[PDB]
Amino acid sequence: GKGKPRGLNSARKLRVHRRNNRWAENNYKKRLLGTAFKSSPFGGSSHAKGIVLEKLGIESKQPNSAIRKCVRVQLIKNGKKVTAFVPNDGCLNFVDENDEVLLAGFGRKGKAKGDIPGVRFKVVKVSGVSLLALWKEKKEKPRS
Amino acid sequence: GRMHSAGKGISSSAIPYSRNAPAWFKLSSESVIEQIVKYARKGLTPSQIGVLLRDAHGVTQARVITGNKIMRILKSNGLAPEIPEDLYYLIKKAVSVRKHLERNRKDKDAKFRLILIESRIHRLARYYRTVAVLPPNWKYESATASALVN
Amino acid sequence: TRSSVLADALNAINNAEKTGKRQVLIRPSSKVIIKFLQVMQKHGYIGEFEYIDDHRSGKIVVQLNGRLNKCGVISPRFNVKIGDIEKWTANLLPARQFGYVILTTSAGIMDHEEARRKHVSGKILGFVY
Amino acid sequence: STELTVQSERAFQKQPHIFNNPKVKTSKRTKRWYKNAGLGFKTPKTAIEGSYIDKKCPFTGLVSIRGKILTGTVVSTKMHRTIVIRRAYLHYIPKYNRYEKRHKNVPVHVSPAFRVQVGDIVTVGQCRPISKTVRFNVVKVSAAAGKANKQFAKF
Amino acid sequence: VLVQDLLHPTAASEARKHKLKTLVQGPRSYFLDVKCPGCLNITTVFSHAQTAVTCESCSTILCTPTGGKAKLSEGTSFRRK
Amino acid sequence: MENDKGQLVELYVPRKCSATNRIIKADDHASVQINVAKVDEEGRAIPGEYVTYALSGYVRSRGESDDSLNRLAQNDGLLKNVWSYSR
RNA sequence: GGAUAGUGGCCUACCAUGGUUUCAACGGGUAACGGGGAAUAAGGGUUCGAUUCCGGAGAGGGAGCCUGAGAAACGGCUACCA
RNA sequence: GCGGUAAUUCCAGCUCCAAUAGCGUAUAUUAAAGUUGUUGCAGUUAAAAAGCUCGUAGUUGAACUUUGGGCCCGGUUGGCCGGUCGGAUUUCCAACGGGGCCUUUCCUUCUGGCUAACCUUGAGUCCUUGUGGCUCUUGGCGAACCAGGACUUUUACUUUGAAAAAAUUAGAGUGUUCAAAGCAGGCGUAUUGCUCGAAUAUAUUAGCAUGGAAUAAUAGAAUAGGACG
RNA sequence: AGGGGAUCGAAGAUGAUCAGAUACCGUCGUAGUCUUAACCAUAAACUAUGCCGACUAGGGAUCGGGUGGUGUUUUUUUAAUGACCCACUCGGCACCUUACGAGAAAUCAAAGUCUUUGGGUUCUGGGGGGAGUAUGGUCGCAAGGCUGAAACUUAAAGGAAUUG
Ligand SMILES: [Mg+2]
Ligand SMILES: [Mg+2]
Ligand SMILES: [Mg+2]
Ligand SMILES: [Mg+2]
Ligand SMILES: [Mg+2]
Ligand SMILES: [Mg+2]
Ligand SMILES: [Mg+2]
Ligand SMILES: [Mg+2]
Ligand SMILES: [Mg+2]
Ligand SMILES: [Mg+2]
Ligand SMILES: [Mg+2]
Ligand SMILES: [Mg+2]
Ligand SMILES: [Mg+2]
Ligand SMILES: [Mg+2]
Ligand SMILES: [Mg+2]
Ligand SMILES: [Mg+2]
Ligand SMILES: [Mg+2]
Ligand SMILES: [Mg+2]
Ligand SMILES: [Mg+2]
Ligand SMILES: [Mg+2]
Ligand SMILES: [Mg+2]
Ligand SMILES: [Mg+2]
Ligand SMILES: [Mg+2]
Ligand SMILES: [Mg+2]
Ligand SMILES: [Mg+2]
Ligand SMILES: [Mg+2]
Ligand SMILES: [Mg+2]
Ligand SMILES: [Mg+2]
Ligand SMILES: [Mg+2]
Ligand SMILES: [Mg+2]
Ligand SMILES: [Mg+2]
Ligand SMILES: [Zn+2]
Repeated sequence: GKGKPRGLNSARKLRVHRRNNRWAENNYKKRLLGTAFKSSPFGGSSHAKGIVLEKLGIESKQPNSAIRKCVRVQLIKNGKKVTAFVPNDGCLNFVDENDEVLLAGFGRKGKAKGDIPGVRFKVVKVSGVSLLALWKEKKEKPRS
Repeated sequence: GRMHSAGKGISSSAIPYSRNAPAWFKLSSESVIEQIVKYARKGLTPSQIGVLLRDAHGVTQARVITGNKIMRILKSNGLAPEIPEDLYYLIKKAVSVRKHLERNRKDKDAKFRLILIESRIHRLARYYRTVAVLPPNWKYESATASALVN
Repeated sequence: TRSSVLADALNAINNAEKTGKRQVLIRPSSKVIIKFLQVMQKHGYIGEFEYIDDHRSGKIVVQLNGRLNKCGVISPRFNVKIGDIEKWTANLLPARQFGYVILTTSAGIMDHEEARRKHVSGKILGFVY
Repeated sequence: STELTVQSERAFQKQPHIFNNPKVKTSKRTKRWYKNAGLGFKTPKTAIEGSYIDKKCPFTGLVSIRGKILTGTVVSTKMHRTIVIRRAYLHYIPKYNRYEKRHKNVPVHVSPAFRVQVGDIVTVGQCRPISKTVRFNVVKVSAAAGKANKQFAKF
Repeated sequence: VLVQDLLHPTAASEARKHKLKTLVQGPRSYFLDVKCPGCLNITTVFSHAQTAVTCESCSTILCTPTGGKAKLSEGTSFRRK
Repeated sequence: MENDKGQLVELYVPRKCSATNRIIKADDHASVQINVAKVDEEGRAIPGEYVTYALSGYVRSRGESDDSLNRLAQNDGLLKNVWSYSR
């Protein structure tokens, strides 16, 4: 019968054994170890809002050649420092150091996105506006 | 098959369909029930009796010509031993392996063979003691076993 | 060692049919084996069978026609409650129009439609199509 | 458990409100009270014949039996006038459609009208709280020994 | 093969099979009556000895054991039943 | 394979192997139909009259087509001995 | 025996050595109030339930208590900590 | 994967596609996933059989003990007629279930309370030539269950049922103008009221109550300390 | 820790070879190699293939047991034996041919009787790297053994077969 005990009274062994091997599942492990709450820059939160420290041109990975224009951010609920990409041509002229940006994930489940090494996040809003609006024209950056 | 090795061999008696008979055997129930006792009175084991009465005498199987197996017949006449015969012959064996092992500590093969014999003793006994032939808290111990067999 | 005597019966019968034979010798029969072989034969999936008497547990010579695709035993005898017989037949039967799950009720060994008519339930033995 | 002395304790052991007038001369000494618990449990002769007191006895005592009636097999006779029984049962786990062997241990008071040995199946019946743990009282011994005199010597 | 009679097999090919692989198993060993004209009467012997069987009155010999059927001793006769 | 009211639906009832009673289906091109013609008084094989047998490609591949044919024909009476039901 | 509205190691005195556990005790974690239920539609499942109903717990943290049929109450008091 | 000079992926224009009062992104979770596998995975070489045997807990564990036969009773579909002023039941009929008998057959057991049932029959007869049919007390059924005494091997499974909150869910009725909903509403003499509702299902593991006796455990009589009286 | 220490020989030193040559080749030769007492517990400890049971297919060898024969060879006077020959039967170590069947294939009498999915049971795996690393526990004189993560990284890594 190769392995699994087929007897009628083997339930205990059957759940114990399945309870064991669930730990080889990456997601079950992550969710029970609380890796969300423990590790990771966001708390497990959808987004997080930090403050811009420096502005980095990031050198893109092969076989691309480019400069990816990110921002070092210090999460306000954390103090955890995070580098985050600024999408959409321009938009690095939209930020500034000490500006207050709201970052989201990249939609890789952690996991840096493109040719951009190390960057797990992206900017969404600056100074409480949304880069989108600024990038098109729909809104203007607030005074200070 | 063969709990304590990987030998798969099939060897055994093929017991006749005829559950009575031979009809060429005459004698009587009376005849061999004494014949059993007389040998147990000499000290034979029930197996030694069935073997003996199979060759010199005409006893196909004692169980057919008398309504009882050889061990019940011994029991009824008060001939039954303290421990069953198979248990005895296991313990008798382990006793000699041990005595051999004390004389040679360098024989690792004997140590392994001792464990096996003893593990058969321990499972067999556990059954005999479950079914009341051996009292509960009956135990085999090498310290006391060489007196048990002799 | 032999954990289901029904099992080795049904398997050997299936290796007959698969290898194209007309008869099979099964060992060591049983009460459960017989009433299983009866439920098959009374819907026609095997022919006449003969219990032979060794002074041991028995033997059977089954004659089979070849109408039989598969017979098999559900090895833990699960308990079925009267509305889960739907879910058993649905799982292992080729289609709703034929073939039977045969199970063990307190009303005795009987196929699933006889069980549905007599409205008794129980554990599950096997199936035949 | 008990076993003899009857009178060994700092307090006089008696039955409540069962008076024997010393003026009236009696050939039984003490007058003794009892009842039937109900439900069909024979109030055993060792309760009516006995001299023990045990106000926790279901026959000669002040406890009533009501609620659950259970059976378990005696796993411990150690503490005085009380025992622990194991009750096995199989627990159904639906996802695997199978069962697992479980058990509980039920502490229960046993009057010294029963001689309980370990291994005995015993019928037990519910109670007002007798102690911190014991909620049940031993009402019948369905077992005996299981071949005690079949443990004897050779031919 | 592919069809045959398992209920009534030929007595020739049942004769070659192992004693447990026949249709209803039974022994292949027989009993015999032996005589050595020194002695008038006849002991009954199992074909497979183990014990080396001595006759009724005189200690003589009858058969020595083997891995199998016993070799009978020297001048002797036997019937079978 | 009938329908609601009586009507035969589902085209093409297949053949069946004569030894095993198992369906012979379109793509079995190892199957066979052996036509054995009836005879009459003093020789004379009678064209257009047969006793026919159909053996599935399975049986032919397993080497049983010959011995299985003996049993089949002899039981229909066109062989006398050659085949023994016992072994 | 005392205490309770009352059963009970509830508590005390005297006495005993008991009770639980691989059928997982005990301990740890829980970004844990439990339930009715929610999301996902072959079935089997997986995941979730702070939250309109039921039950429980609480009133910054602890403890204590008056009144009273009923509170160890906090839109009651008393004390300590914050 | 596109961008290093004619870029089908960038920045725009035109045009086009999908969804549309909504559409995109992030995070979580579910399906896809038979990548957690009871149903249902895989492990020679892709991840994976412990160097080897022993072995406790655990899981598992051959076959066999009332099988077969005879009769009775009454049910629910369905056939061929319909008798009838869409539905009706008797005779003919198969089929499928239920109950109870007798075959060597505890049905726990006495001690009466009870009787509904015929071995009864006491009269004979409505009526088809009579076992088609039931009223009807005077010898002759126990179990249908009252209640008292005296006792009872333990279980698992399965059946039916009770005890059961509502909202949720499944679902019937009702035209909230549709619908999500709601539990309303629908009828006249709309001048003096009439009237259907406000179902049903699930609700399991445990406990309780009832039927079944296959499957699977358990106990029994061997120093007879057996069973009956 | 004693003994033994012929041989071969981690280390080391040498002669060469090399651009270099800490090596491959030659020389010397410590430990070791053998043994007793005690540790260690690991190998590609491999059939890279758990165990018990059943069933499914042919063939010729062979090892062990047995059975059958007016078999051969052994001479003596026939035997008895022994070795041999032939047939059958158990139980082995394997090969051969088949492929109903299985597989991604290579291949496989199991690696078959598996979407027609349930005989009993133990164990291990869940993309690659991180890494058998860290950490705790535990065993050991030690070398190390058993147990054994995560952060982060990453679109492959990998298996068999084909053609180049
Ligand atoms: Mg792992
Ligand atoms: Mg920096
Ligand atoms: Mg904070
Ligand atoms: Mg075997
Ligand atoms: Mg073993
Ligand atoms: Mg091996
Ligand atoms: Mg005590
Ligand atoms: Mg006290
Ligand atoms: Mg909390
Ligand atoms: Mg919760
Ligand atoms: Mg809640
Ligand atoms: Mg929860
Ligand atoms: Mg919270
Ligand atoms: Mg506050
Ligand atoms: Mg505090
Ligand atoms: Mg307060
Ligand atoms: Mg307030
Ligand atoms: Mg308040
Ligand atoms: Mg251009
Ligand atoms: Mg464009
Ligand atoms: Mg299942
Ligand atoms: Mg897989
Ligand atoms: Mg590998
Ligand atoms: Mg069995
Ligand atoms: Mg009654
Ligand atoms: Mg060197
Ligand atoms: Mg040099
Ligand atoms: Mg070189
Ligand atoms: Mg290893
Ligand atoms: Mg010869
Ligand atoms: Mg790439
Ligand atoms: Zn003699």
